[PDB]
Amino acid sequence: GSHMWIGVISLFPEMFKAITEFGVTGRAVKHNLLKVECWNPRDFTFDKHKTVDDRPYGGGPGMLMMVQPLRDAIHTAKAAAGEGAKVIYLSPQGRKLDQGGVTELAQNQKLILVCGRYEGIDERLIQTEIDEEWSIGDYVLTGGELPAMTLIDAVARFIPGVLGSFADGLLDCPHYTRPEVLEGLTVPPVLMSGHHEEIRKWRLKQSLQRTWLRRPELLEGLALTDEQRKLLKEAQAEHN
Amino acid sequence: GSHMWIGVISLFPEMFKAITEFGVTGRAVKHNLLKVECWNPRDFTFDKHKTVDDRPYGGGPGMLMMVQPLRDAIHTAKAAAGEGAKVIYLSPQGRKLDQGGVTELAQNQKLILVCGRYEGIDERLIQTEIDEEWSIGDYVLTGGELPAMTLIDAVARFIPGVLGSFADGLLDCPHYTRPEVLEGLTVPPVLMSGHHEEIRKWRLKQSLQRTWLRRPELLEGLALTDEQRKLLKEAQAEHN
Ligand SMILES: Nc1nonc1C(=O)N[C@H]1C[C@@H]1c1ccc(S(N)(=O)=O)cc1
Ligand SMILES: Nc1nonc1C(=O)N[C@H]1C[C@@H]1c1ccc(S(N)(=O)=O)cc1
Repeated sequence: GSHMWIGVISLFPEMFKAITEFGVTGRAVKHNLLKVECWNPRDFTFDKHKTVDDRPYGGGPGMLMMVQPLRDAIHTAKAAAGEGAKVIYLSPQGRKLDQGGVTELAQNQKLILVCGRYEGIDERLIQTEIDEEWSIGDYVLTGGELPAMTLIDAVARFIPGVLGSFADGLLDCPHYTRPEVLEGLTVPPVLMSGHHEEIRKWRLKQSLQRTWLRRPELLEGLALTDEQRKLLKEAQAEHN
Repeated sequence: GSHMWIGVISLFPEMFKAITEFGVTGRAVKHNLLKVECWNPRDFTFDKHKTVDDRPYGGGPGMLMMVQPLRDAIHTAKAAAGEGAKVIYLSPQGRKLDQGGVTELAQNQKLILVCGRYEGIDERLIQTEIDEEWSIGDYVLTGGELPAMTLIDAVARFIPGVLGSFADGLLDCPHYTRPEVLEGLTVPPVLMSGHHEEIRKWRLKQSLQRTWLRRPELLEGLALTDEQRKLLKEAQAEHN
């Protein structure tokens, strides 16, 4: 099929075993649908102690990524990638990732992901080496690895053959499995009823309600259908 | 010091080696500041094939987590945790994580994190076993593991002794390290000037500008100081 190549720059490549050896993503790798290839800046040093950090000009308490080893790793990856590979830097200054963002990134046959450690990377590397800066969320982590893994996992689902909802813009509906009663709680009868049309409508109505209650801002980005407006109005009225 | 305990429920506990064997978080574990303990629902099965998924009532193309193995793993973890441990389910329906959210979660000496696979878990388990539902972002992943790892990494930074900015509400300023020129790009002179006061003000002004340009909504949640209003107005005017 149409595979995907992901180059990764990281001081901790082994972290990426978490997505390449396990589950859906581990299957995608075994089936050559997804390929993840790592370069460690530490391999690109020349001093005895393999120094990969550097002090920031203007002072400040933290450290940055040494420019030369990082720059050399990026260039190597760009070369092994060949043409067309987009270079993504994960950081809290980047564009905020959401599923629309994932769909766009997914359209790239080749990606290179730069995972920063310490307090960041030199701003000049961002201008010259980085095409897009992205954030997986407004929280602060110890490094760009986990966001890179999150990105990889998210886009991998778009690769044909990888998988075996939410696209309506709404939160998911409540799901139920065995047993029929649990701690004296029972499955909603309509799910047993066998009526696929009653069931579809009930699930949709739940999603509308749950989105309304939990994430009302998600509802303003939406141009609801006749049916959805109906079912939401019913659910809003019944919350009284 | 004041350590942290994190119980984890996952079909893929080995994924968590990515945070427990590496970097800052790997150090926190080695120094008993952070403890991560995993229970696999697969260990709680009794059938020959260690079945951990189950069909959803009302039909639908996907699978859910079998209730019994998952429920038994949760209960075991709650018991090993003892009193006070809060139980977090990671999912796209949860409350949206941000750093404020991380600061709150961080105040818990004990956490238990439930990582869902397949298309989710039974809604009745959520009502009875789960205290808080959280999302790391509006994107869809193959499982709750990476969000759980993200959460762990984020809160770990609040544990005293773990670490060795952004709290002003603003994006970070541009950072620079060796060399002084790079691809014919030079370090802003003021960072060389040695004037800690000029430097502080220049960095602040950058953050104000970068927040304004990249994340203007972050600026509306802010009650700017006299100084910040000054420097922002200057930066807005100079964007002309
Ligand atoms: N969110 C994210 N999406 O992508 N990366 C994300 C992230 O958190 N990266 C962190 C490693 C970088 C970082 C930057 C600044 C500081 S600080 N304020 O201590 O100087 C600490 C850590
Ligand atoms: N974001 C997140 N924050 O925490 N978990 C997050 C997440 O993405 N979890 C996914 C495993 C669960 C999931 C749910 C529904 C479907 S679906 N729409 O294919 O039925 C697929 C996957």
